[PDB]
Amino acid sequence: HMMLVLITYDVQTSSMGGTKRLRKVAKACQNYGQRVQNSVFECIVDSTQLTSLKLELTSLIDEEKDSLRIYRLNYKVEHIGAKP
Amino acid sequence: HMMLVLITYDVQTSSMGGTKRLRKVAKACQNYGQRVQNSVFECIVDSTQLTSLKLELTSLIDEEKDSLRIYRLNYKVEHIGAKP
Repeated sequence: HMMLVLITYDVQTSSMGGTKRLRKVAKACQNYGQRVQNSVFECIVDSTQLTSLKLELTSLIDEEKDSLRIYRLNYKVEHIGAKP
Repeated sequence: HMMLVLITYDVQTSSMGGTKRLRKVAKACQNYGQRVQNSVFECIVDSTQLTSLKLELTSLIDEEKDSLRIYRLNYKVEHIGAKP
């Protein structure tokens, strides 16, 4: 019952506050997984971990300016361009 | 044989060139699907369309500065925060 979960975080980093929110979101997601691009994370989590992480993420983002999408994927992925 | 495909584009928009590359990538992906966040796209494509789109995307990005990931998902997704 472990799941691959993809988290995509849309935040304006032109501001120092949006910069800090990304750093906080990255730190939260990296407890459960990997930062694969600047604001994209791949976490392998069970249901309890996903509930905990979603709750934490909800407290970290600006729900009026940012958005976060969570994709639930026993799971193909291609990478083109620079390695991060 | 239609597939849901998620495309995540990592580009520095602080520069006008990176700004333009995002606009070009968005226009390419929007021929096959939807811009769901600033640099995230959901496209429903067959194999031929995916080959064409991947080839086009390869010509549009800066392969030394940007990165693009392509996730192949008969396919759950949650959205938190602002609606784009």
